[PDB]
Formats: sequence, structure tokens, C-alpha cells
Amino acid sequence: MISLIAALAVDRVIGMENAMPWNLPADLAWFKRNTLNKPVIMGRHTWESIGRPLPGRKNIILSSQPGTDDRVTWVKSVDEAIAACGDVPEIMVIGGGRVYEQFLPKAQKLYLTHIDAEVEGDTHFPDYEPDDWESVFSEFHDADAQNSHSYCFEILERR
Ligand SMILES: NC(=O)c1ccc[n+]([C@@H]2O[C@H](COP(=O)([O-])OP(=O)(O)OC[C@H]3O[C@@H](n4cnc5c(N)ncnc54)[C@H](OP(=O)(O)O)[C@@H]3O)[C@@H](O)[C@H]2O)c1
Ligand SMILES: Nc1nc(=O)c2nc(CNc3ccc(C(=O)N[C@@H](CCC(=O)O)C(=O)O)cc3)cnc2[nH]1
Ligand SMILES: [Mn+2]
Ligand SMILES: [Mn+2]
Ligand SMILES: [Mn+2]
Repeated sequence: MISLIAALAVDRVIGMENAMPWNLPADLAWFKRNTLNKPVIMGRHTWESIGRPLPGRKNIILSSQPGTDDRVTWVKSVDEAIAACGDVPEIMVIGGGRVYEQFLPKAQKLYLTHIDAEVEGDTHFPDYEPDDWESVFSEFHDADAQNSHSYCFEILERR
């Protein structure tokens, strides 16, 4: 099974200038819980944005060029990325925009955080078709001293 996980600001913005400009510790904790002990697939730009391997997960990087770091696994196509995960119950695709576009048609589950924040961005989550997806979990949180925007954790499953 393939799942996508992402955090979206208003208008599906996910990034600006190869960064995420907000800081929501509760959402990063949610990301860790839902990805730990699973393989994670990311594009090269997202690898550069994170800047280091994510511990406790097999890190798989898509790039058309040879890898530059043997602490992670480098692959050159979607099918190779999937194969490199092995026989696991759930593969997590962690972006960015280009990678999400390619894996969305193959995904059964979306883990989406909707953040109430207006962000100028240059990267968006794909325009997916709402009719294709059932919401099976949602949990709203108001802003607090640690998290400066309200946010909504949602899990959707392909109908
Ligand atoms: N809010 C969130 O949830 C979230 C999550 C992830 C990322 N982001 C943000 O998203 C932005 C990065 O997204 P992005 O769309 O620019 O880039 P991306 O999807 O992270 O990386 C694209 C790169 O991945 C490689 N690639 C993708 N598909 C491939 C394929 N089929 N075969 C081979 N290589 C492939 C290519 O690398 P080469 O050029 O080396 O061939 C391509 O240039 C950043 O702003 C980041 O902060 C946000
Ligand atoms: N919901 C969601 N939020 C995100 O921030 C997110 N980020 C990415 C890509 N970028 C990043 C950037 C940093 C870390 C990170 O530092 N993660 C630590 C945090 C642990 C914690 O704060 O509790 C990790 O071990 O996962 C992960 C992904 C992909 N999907 C996402 N999905
Ligand atoms: Mn091929
Ligand atoms: Mn197999
Ligand atoms: Mn806000």
C-alpha cells in the first residue's frame, strides 16, 4: 500500500524557496508517529530541504542523477523506488510537489494536515479529485503557545 503524507497551507501551498516557512511542532510529531519504522520516499529537492536522514526510517531519494550520500538509498524511477521498499505493509511518500503528483494515482491513503495559514508559495499539493476519497479520521486543534496556527489532521482513504 502507498500512502502520501503532507501538510497544506491555504490554497494547497506546501513550500516556498525549498523550505516550509511555518513551524508547527504538533504536526511534525504527527509526521514522525505516522512514518516511523516505515520506508519514506522523497524527491531530491525535499531531501535537500530536510538536510539530513530521517532516523528510524528507510530513506529513499528519487533523482535522475547518481546519489551523493550512502546513508540513504537512491533510485531513478517510481517503480524502482517502490521496489527498493521491499515487502512492507505501507510505503510513505513524503513529497515534494513533483513526487506527490506521480504517486497520487497509486495511493490508497492520504494523511493531510490542513493548516490555517496564508503562505506565499511556489509548490502545491496536487489538485486531487474529492469524490475519490473518503474521510475516515479528522481531528481539529486550535492554536496554542507552541503552535501558532490552528490545524486539522485528516486521513482519507480511496473509495
Ligand atoms: N508541506 C509538506 O508537506 C511538504 C512535503 C515535502 C516537501 N515540501 C516542500 O516541497 C518543495 C519541494 O518540492 P519540489 O516539487 O520542488 O521537488 P521534489 O518533488 O521534492 O523533488 C523533485 C526532484 O526529484 C527527482 N524526481 C522526481 N521524480 C522523479 C522520477 N520519476 N525519476 C527520477 N527522479 C525524480 C528529480 O531530481 P533530479 O533533478 O535530481 O533528477 C526532481 O528534480 C520544498 O519547498 C519543500 O519544502 C513540503
Ligand atoms: N504533516 C506533515 N508535516 C510536515 O512537516 C511534513 N514535512 C514533510 C517534509 N519535510 C520534513 C521536514 C522536517 C522533518 C522532521 O524534522 N521530522 C522529525 C520531527 C520529529 C518531531 O518533531 O517530533 C522526524 O523525526 O520525523 C520531517 C519532514 C513531509 N510531509 C510532511 N507532513
Ligand atoms: Mn521503468
Ligand atoms: Mn514484493
Ligand atoms: Mn493562521
